[PDB]
Amino acid sequence: DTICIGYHANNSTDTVDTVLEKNVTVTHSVNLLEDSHNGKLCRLKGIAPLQLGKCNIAGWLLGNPECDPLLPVRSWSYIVETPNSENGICYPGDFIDYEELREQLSSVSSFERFEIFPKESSWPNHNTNGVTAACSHEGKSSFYRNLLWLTEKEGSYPKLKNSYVNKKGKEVLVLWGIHHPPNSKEQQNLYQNENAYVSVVTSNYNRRFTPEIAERPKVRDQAGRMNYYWTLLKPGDTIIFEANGNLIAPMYAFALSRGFGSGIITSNASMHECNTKCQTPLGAINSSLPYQNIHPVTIGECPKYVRSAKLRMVTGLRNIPS
Amino acid sequence: DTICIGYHANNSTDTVDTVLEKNVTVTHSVNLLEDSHNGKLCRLKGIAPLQLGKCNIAGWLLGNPECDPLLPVRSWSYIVETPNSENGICYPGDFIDYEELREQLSSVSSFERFEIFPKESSWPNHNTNGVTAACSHEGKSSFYRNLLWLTEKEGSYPKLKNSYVNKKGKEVLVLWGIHHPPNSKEQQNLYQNENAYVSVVTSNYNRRFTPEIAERPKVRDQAGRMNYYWTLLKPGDTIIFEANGNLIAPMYAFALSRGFGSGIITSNASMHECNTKCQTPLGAINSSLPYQNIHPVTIGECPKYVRSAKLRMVTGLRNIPS
Amino acid sequence: DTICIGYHANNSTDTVDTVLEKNVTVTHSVNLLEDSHNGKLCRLKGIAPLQLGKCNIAGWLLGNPECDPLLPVRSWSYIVETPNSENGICYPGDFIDYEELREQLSSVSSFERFEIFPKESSWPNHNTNGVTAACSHEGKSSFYRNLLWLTEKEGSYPKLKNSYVNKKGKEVLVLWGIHHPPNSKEQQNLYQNENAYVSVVTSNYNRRFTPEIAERPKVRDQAGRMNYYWTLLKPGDTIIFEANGNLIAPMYAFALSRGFGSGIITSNASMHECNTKCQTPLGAINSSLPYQNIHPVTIGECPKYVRSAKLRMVTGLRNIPS
Amino acid sequence: GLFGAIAGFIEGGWTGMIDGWYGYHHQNEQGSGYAADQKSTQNAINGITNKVNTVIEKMNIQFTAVGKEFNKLEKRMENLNKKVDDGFLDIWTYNAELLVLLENERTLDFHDSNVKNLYEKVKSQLKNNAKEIGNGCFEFYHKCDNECMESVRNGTYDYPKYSEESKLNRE
Amino acid sequence: GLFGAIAGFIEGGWTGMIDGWYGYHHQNEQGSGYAADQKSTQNAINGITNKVNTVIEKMNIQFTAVGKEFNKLEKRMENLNKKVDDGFLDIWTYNAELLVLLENERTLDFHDSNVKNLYEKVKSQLKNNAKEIGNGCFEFYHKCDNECMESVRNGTYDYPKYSEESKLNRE
Amino acid sequence: GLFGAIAGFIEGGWTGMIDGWYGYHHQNEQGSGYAADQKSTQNAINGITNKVNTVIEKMNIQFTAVGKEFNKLEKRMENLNKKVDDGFLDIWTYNAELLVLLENERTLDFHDSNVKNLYEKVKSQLKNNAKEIGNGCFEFYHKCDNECMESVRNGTYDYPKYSEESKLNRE
Ligand SMILES: *[C@@H]1O[C@H](CO)[C@@H](O[C@@H]2O[C@H](CO)[C@@H](O[C@@H]3O[C@H](CO)[C@@H](O)[C@H](O)[C@@H]3O)[C@H](O)[C@H]2NC(C)=O)[C@H](O)[C@H]1NC(C)=O
Ligand SMILES: *[C@@H]1O[C@H](CO)[C@@H](O[C@@H]2O[C@H](CO)[C@@H](O[C@@H]3O[C@H](CO)[C@@H](O)[C@H](O)[C@@H]3O)[C@H](O)[C@H]2NC(C)=O)[C@H](O)[C@H]1NC(C)=O
Ligand SMILES: *[C@@H]1O[C@H](CO)[C@@H](O[C@@H]2O[C@H](CO)[C@@H](O[C@@H]3O[C@H](CO)[C@@H](O)[C@H](O)[C@@H]3O)[C@H](O)[C@H]2NC(C)=O)[C@H](O)[C@H]1NC(C)=O
Ligand SMILES: CN(C)[C@@H]1CCN([S@@](=O)(F)=Nc2ccc(C(=O)N3CCO[C@@H](c4ccccc4)C3)c(Cl)c2)C1
Ligand SMILES: CN(C)[C@@H]1CCN([S@@](=O)(F)=Nc2ccc(C(=O)N3CCO[C@@H](c4ccccc4)C3)c(Cl)c2)C1
Ligand SMILES: CN(C)[C@@H]1CCN([S@@](=O)(F)=Nc2ccc(C(=O)N3CCO[C@@H](c4ccccc4)C3)c(Cl)c2)C1
Ligand SMILES: *[C@@H]1O[C@H](CO)[C@@H](O[C@@H]2O[C@H](CO)[C@@H](O)[C@H](O)[C@H]2NC(C)=O)[C@H](O)[C@H]1NC(C)=O
Ligand SMILES: *[C@@H]1O[C@H](CO)[C@@H](O[C@@H]2O[C@H](CO)[C@@H](O)[C@H](O)[C@H]2NC(C)=O)[C@H](O)[C@H]1NC(C)=O
Ligand SMILES: *[C@@H]1O[C@H](CO)[C@@H](O[C@@H]2O[C@H](CO)[C@@H](O)[C@H](O)[C@H]2NC(C)=O)[C@H](O)[C@H]1NC(C)=O
Repeated sequence: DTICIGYHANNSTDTVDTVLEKNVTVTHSVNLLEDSHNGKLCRLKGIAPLQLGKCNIAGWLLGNPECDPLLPVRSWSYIVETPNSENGICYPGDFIDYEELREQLSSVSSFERFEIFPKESSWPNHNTNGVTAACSHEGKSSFYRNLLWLTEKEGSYPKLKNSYVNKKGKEVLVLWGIHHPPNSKEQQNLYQNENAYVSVVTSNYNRRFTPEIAERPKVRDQAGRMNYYWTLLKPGDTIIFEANGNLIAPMYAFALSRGFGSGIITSNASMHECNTKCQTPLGAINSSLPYQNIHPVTIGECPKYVRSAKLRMVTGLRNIPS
Repeated sequence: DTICIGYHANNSTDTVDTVLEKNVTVTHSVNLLEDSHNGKLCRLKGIAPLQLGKCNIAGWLLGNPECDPLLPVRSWSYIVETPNSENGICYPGDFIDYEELREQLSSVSSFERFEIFPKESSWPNHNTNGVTAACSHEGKSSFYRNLLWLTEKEGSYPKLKNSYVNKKGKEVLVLWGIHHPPNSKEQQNLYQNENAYVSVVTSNYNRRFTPEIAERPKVRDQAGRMNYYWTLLKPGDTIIFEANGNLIAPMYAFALSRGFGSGIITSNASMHECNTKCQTPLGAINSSLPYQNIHPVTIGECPKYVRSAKLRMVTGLRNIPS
Repeated sequence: DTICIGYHANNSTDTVDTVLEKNVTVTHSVNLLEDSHNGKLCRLKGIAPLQLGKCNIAGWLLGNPECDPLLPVRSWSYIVETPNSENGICYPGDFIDYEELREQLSSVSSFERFEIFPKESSWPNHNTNGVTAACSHEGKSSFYRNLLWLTEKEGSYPKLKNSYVNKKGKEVLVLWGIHHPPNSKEQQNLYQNENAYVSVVTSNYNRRFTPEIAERPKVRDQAGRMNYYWTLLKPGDTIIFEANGNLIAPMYAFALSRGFGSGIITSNASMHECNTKCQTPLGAINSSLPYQNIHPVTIGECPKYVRSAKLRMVTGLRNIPS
Repeated sequence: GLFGAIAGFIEGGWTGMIDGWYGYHHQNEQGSGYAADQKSTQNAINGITNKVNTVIEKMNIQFTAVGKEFNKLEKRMENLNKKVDDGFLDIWTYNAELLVLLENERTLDFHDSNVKNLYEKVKSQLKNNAKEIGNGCFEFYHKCDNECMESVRNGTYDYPKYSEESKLNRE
Repeated sequence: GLFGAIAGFIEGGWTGMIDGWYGYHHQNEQGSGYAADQKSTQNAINGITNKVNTVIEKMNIQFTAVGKEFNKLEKRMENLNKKVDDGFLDIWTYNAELLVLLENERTLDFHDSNVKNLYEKVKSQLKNNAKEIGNGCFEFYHKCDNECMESVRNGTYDYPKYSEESKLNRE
Repeated sequence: GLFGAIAGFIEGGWTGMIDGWYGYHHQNEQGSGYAADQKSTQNAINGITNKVNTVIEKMNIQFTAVGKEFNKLEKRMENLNKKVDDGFLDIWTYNAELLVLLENERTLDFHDSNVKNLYEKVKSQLKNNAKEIGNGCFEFYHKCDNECMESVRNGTYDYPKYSEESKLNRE
């Protein structure tokens, strides 16, 4: 009569690595590395993202005519920019503090696009139908949907002066532009003033702009330049616009709501009827694993990104079924 | 006759955690996590801190009239700002590179407040008693203690020009301001010049300022603005002030000494007759433990901050007294 | 008859440390910490570095006359600045975005110094032999090799206007300067215009400069100032210079090639006929060890820098030869 | 292994034992069969489950983390942001890979210890009533039925009951 | 435990042994008492003290570390500074918690090893002059006085002295 | 050590054994000599070599890493860059020093385990044909020539061959 002490074996072919030995076949093991995604853009915590389509952030905020207009009010969980965002700024120039504006948008969860200076009621003594071929729409010359190109009316450009009081209870993002003609002949033709200036003031913003006239290399067939500026108008505060020329005036502004967990990503993936807790530019992750090797850019509650190809922890024994 | 091998047991109820098992009762253990503080502001390495009281950094440096004046010379180990620092800039405007100035102050261990441009000897052809209701003191209109509001004298504002040579052997921090009236009528009334300018130059600083006149929303009942500027005058160097208007001239400057281990903290704790090697905004730490979970902000030689609630290392055995 | 089980011992005196015990003598051990260097500057991956000699980055780019001129085309693997770089900017002023320029140079592997505006063909109506004692060469007054001090010719300074089209297929770095005389008398003498201006434009660069006249403390015996500016001209783009005074015009520009693994270091070590895969400011490292304690600044493929004095892993047994 | 049982003096495992990590195989006149030791297997399961949970618990949830944008004149900030992102990724990849490798080695030694301790428990109970025949097996010097076998699998083997018969057969 | 002594074949500890971590309890005609093994206890104390000192030593002194301020147009820098501060805190909390957990497990196994090694030292000295009666106790086959007991507690037990008497009682 | 063999019941090492980490010393009428156990030594060499390679492998190649420059108005960025560089250096120095210390302890215990397991392999083969005389040595109760010694060094010792002669000498 005999009794023997022994241990379990099975047909498992899982392998793990140790400090002393690689490629150890074990009876049971647990994978800790998430490598699977669904390849789709999904709602995050039940909230759909904001897709800008052919527009980048600059094109959407300025109102590039070649992008499908969005609904007046949108709410989102993250922002998607398509990799080949050909529609952005259409009239050449510099977007001052543009990267800072993107960082502000990354913590925004909603916008309301509203008319801050009505087109047919705010500029009675000025011309408001200025368009350019650099911002074409359907082959025709056009302009930004959210801005107004003011020019002289009846051979006169009176000193304009308009203000807005923020009664929305939320931050209002105001965008405007300054045009710099390539020669003094055009400056007199458009604005009738050579010593022109623009003044924009709030309780915490105070800047003055002056045209700088010079001939420049053509960009999108424009020797002129248009510099774009922005500021966040606090609840209850007033913004005052003062100019005798060169002002690309605001028409529409955005009332912004602040949220958490949002951001801006670049992806060519398509939106789908799905929900996830973790979104990457390549796809969504449905996993409770501590690590993932899919993408370093994540939205939501996600596994930690690592460079590893395999993270398998042994739970069972060394497998010796011989 | 028998002999037995055994191990120690006692009445200890200390518990530790392991990889394989939680809540293991052990005979002896060592706590590594510091969680106790005295709740007071203390001297650090025998040096008392600098408490700004109701003033923030900007209010103290400009000389806000509503803060108790400090002694001409102070030395400190860290700087304390009270959370509700209602006294800062009193005349509305922008403090240029203010955050950079705070970072400079964080490595400063001493100041000497001295008269750089004497009030009754430096501006013989200018008016020097300008005060504002925005910087009130005891209900009366006043002005910054360290600055001088220059205005026209006898209907004239001559081009002023003054210089200072740094013979202190230490960096001298010079602060000044530029006033921007809300309309051209006030600009002529105060400074008699509409094409006014201010010039401030040293061997490594070179800036020119020009008033930008526009009506603005009232801040502290002021439509005007006052922009504040600073520079660090190196030992032996000269600073030259040149203006024909709008200059808020320096009166007092600070000779600064550089130290190590200092910083700026926010705390509502009170100063006490105590000494410590480690100070936090919540209180002082007297500990030789490697970790603490009291506050991430520390002054001196401190345990490393972690988020953990418990860090107990077992030294003795598993406790089985049954 | 007997048989015994035992283990190896030898005369080794290597010692290692453990968690429970320090200074354990072991039979075999492996050092993981690299502490040896050759004390020389070497070629990295077969490419010699760029040594600036007595010049710093600013002196080399501007063309300080006191530095030995380099060959028209150079390629390198890293850039060496000597600690006492006495030759830099020789005419006092500010180098705008100088630190950004250094960061750009850190990813550059080659330059071609070429004539962008020929000296005797680009400025027919202007004077081009301006020199200063602040940029002396061989005791005689001189000027930067890459720039031209334009002044009035025959009591006239006509509005100059010149452009360059980048046909090199690589980024072209263009440097220029703006002179600020200390008084209006000199401004009229040099440039005949008091309301002078300089305009520099490309497809993505657009800046206008205006002299700011004031007397200033003497730096290198100069009350005047010279501000230096730069921009990277993209392949195919045009740069246009427009001025009626105060322009320190470009003469030579650099066509730049982009590389990887390069950087700027400070060292007093000498170049030698050697090759290495890892270069430090103190010397080259020839090692396959994972760690080094020689210097935190490394070029190439290097061991990771740590503060440790000893990192020895035991491979053999505890050595008990008694 | 560190304790010499798994792939040691017990050369191989048992595919026939499906209900536990460690156990016994017996052979007497009533037959033979495998029997997992439920106490040691369940204790090991609890410890291993806790080890995996600890590894997952120590890794915090990664909340939203996206990139930033920088203009042509902010190369230094862009390189510093890249240096921060690269450095953190280096450490976490290093931390994760090492932790799995180190815990994998400890897990195998933990199972090795349990087999050895189980073997020593039986050896101390049987004493000289059985003989070690290698490969982790014992040959009894007396008849041991299913009831006797169960007294070995649990902690209640009666040594004095069989000492006389074992002594005669041990001779 | 890994070595099977603490909470193993020695089920519980001794509150009556106050002067050391490991030791002996003896019983003969002269009486009984506890006696801590000073050599193993002191060696363990030295090793454990060194382990705690190493943990403290490896953590550098945290010098002054305060926050920074940023204006409304420096959000990216403020978020990068926050990302750096958060990331370092994540790693150090992770490093500290794991180190204590891992060293705690090793400490318990270290004590378990010392008990087992002490037990094996006595077993090898006594050989067949005593019998294992479980729970880490030995019953002598001969009279063992206080002098004989002390020769077991230190390394000088005289096996040939009692072999003849033990053989008769072992029978 | 954790397993009690090195600097334990085997007090010291052998300078005379040059060809391996562990082995045997024999003494019979034909003479004496050292003989390294090639199987355990080579297996340990493979494991240790893999441990060192893993330590080197886990550390990535440090590519180019130089400092940055900042003007007088970028103190905050300069301090943040310094904070990042200091923090990473703190962690890697901490990671490197701890890893060597922890792996050093495991390496010594690994060698200690191999000596103990080798000793137990011989003890199980010899059974009662030899006697433990301390210091990791066995005295045979029978004549054991070089062929008999080699059957012990490898796994093929013939216990039944010498049981009768050993019993007479054991008496
Ligand atoms: C890691 O371990 C696995 C499993 O132990 C290794 O895979 C195995 O490799 C061996 C030979 O390298 C294969 O054995 C061969 O099988 C064929 C067909 O049965 C036979 O003709 C040969 O004579 C030999 O016996 C074995 O099938 C294979 N097992 C698998 C793939 O499941 C693997 O090579 C090890 N190394 C690495 C780097 O993965
Ligand atoms: C961690 O371990 C401690 C100590 O082992 C646990 O605390 C203990 O919990 C048990 C029951 O959960 C208590 O036993 C009970 O005592 C009462 C009164 O003596 C008796 O009426 C019950 O029948 C039972 O025996 C024990 O007193 C208590 N010891 C303490 C608090 O020191 C603890 O629950 C474990 N778990 C955690 C998460 O802490
Ligand atoms: C670490 O371990 C080493 C080696 O074990 C220690 O060095 C040794 O130190 C001892 C005394 O501290 C020296 O022994 C002395 O030797 C002299 C001359 O032979 C003799 O006159 C004395 O009576 C005593 O025996 C021994 O030579 C020396 N071995 C060396 C240096 O190789 C060392 O002290 C330990 N501690 C540290 C912190 O390194
Ligand atoms: C988010 N994931 C990663 C989760 C988070 C929580 N778990 S979990 O920690 F429970 N994982 C496992 C996964 C597998 C095992 C395991 O080895 N066996 C399960 C129990 O029966 C064992 C057995 C023994 C003998 C014969 C047959 C079967 C096999 C263990 Cl012990 C724990 C993982
Ligand atoms: C800055 N702090 C954290 C310091 C830094 C340095 N220490 S230290 O490393 F010495 N800590 C300890 C704290 C406690 C112990 C310990 O278990 N016993 C002390 C010695 O007698 C032991 C004993 C055994 C049997 C019966 C009664 C008593 C109990 C040890 Cl071994 C080390 C901590
Ligand atoms: C880039 N470096 C750091 C490289 C990267 C790869 N190696 S490596 O891992 F192979 N290092 C070593 C270095 C030394 C050893 C070792 O202990 N012995 C070598 C084999 O014979 C052993 C012996 C035993 C008994 C008597 C005499 C001799 C001694 C080992 Cl096992 C590995 C290091
Ligand atoms: C351990 O196993 C033994 C089997 O030999 C159990 O002892 C028997 O238990 C049954 C219960 O149905 C009784 O009828 C027998 O009389 C017992 N045998 C003897 C010799 O008394 C024992 O109960 C088990 N112990 C446990 C499970 O804790
Ligand atoms: C180990 O303990 C034994 C106790 O049996 C010690 O041996 C005795 O030591 C005393 C010293 O006072 C002598 O008088 C006795 O004659 C010794 N006994 C015998 C049988 O010779 C022994 O010295 C101890 N060894 C140590 C402490 O190293
Ligand atoms: C283990 O060692 C023994 C030595 O006793 C080897 O057995 C002998 O091998 C030789 C081969 O030349 C034969 O001539 C002898 O007849 C063998 N001895 C007996 C008693 O049969 C054995 O081969 C070795 N096993 C190995 C190396 O695997």
